[PDB]
Amino acid sequence: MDKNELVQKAKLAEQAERYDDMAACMKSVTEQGAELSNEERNLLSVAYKNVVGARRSSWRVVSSIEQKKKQQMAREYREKIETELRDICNDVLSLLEKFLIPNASQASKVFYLKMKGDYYRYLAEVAAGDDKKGIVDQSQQAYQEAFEISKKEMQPTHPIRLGLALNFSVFYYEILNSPEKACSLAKTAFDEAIAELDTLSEESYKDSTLIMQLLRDNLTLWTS
Amino acid sequence: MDKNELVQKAKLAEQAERYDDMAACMKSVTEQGAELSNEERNLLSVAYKNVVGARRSSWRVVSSIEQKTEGAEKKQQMAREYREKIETELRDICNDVLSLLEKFLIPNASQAESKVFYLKMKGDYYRYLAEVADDKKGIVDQSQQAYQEAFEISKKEMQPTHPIRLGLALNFSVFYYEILNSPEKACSLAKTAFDEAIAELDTSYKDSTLIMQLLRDNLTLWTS
Amino acid sequence: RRPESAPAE
Amino acid sequence: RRPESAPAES
Repeated sequence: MDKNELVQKAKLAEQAERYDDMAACMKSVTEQGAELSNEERNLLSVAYKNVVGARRSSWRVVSSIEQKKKQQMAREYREKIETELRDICNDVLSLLEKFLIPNASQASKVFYLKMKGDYYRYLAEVAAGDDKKGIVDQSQQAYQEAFEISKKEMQPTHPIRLGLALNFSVFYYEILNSPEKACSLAKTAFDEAIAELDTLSEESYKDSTLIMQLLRDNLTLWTS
Repeated sequence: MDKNELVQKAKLAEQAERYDDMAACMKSVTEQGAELSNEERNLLSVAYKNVVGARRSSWRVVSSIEQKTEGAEKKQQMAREYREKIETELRDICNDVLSLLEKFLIPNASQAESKVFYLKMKGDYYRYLAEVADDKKGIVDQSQQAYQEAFEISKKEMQPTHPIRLGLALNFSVFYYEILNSPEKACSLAKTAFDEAIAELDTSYKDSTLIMQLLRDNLTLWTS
Repeated sequence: RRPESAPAE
Repeated sequence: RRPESAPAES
């Protein structure tokens, strides 16, 4: 199908909150092999974040219940939701590895690296045995790559740079049990954004300040 | 076809907000032939109200988009076709529930409570078809006919403060207002239901105040 | 403005 | 008590 058709259909789905339809559109677009526009990048991001978001939410409820036929029912329901979660993550991580990251021609890089970090972090939330160590290392490596590029190429107020720090902070806190590092990374990103608030443009303003608020909320929670 | 298993799973599905799963479970507590407790029918109702509710929400959104394209033919046609797809889902969900009501739930009802509950439910699911429907007259007539019978029964066999009684008056009044474009009748139906309940409350209980409050809220809307 | 209908009890 | 992460779009 035509890129333009798929993109218009994705935008319709987004408004309708039909994220499975939305992600199906954006998977097909990405698979055409051309670089995504900024608009298409956000479409992809929103669609997959809500598709996996649903499973994340459900998984947290059911595993909390498991932690309290029998307990078995919960366990089996948890495992089915897990399967779904992982297949969504595995799709995203395949799209990033097969198309998006290799053809990102601008500092796009990032994002897709951030995204790679996030979907591996979502796998790490649920990973149990053999492969968890590898999953967590992939998540760390992608975030670090993205982090290093972002420091070279973007102001400290740039929305994708702040969003990356935020998520990387959460990775350190939640996946790597590294609350010192999480707080230091959050605090630095926040303070550097403040110091250089004069660099924040009108078109980025609202997003960057919302992420700044989120950095501040986590820092509060982690020090509380 | 496990029995109480299918119900505890319906309950897990509810807590997980996986309403498609929940509705498959409850539908099997129904396609068997046995009748339903107060709990199990509320489960059926919750599952299906959320399943149809998602299509209802999306359907309103794409129809609005289909009306607001600035004669953008290609955008409008794509919006029309998507609404048609959502419309098929929505109609199939209604048809399912109406099938369970017609073949299993209404025939096995017994107590007036349940007959009024199910007939109200039948009113509801035909109303939702009326929202999107040359088969319009007919769908609208089945809705009316089911609400009327439920109303007649409720008048004779239920206290005015009964929440099933109130919820039927509320939804029947909505049917008049929204589907039959009959504000005066809708207001008279809700006002009378409210008036009889409040008089009883000096002369059926936990949720009486909640539904009464929805009647008063609509009454405020319609008369301002 | 749409009216409110009954909740699923 | 779970922390916040970044919004989906930039």
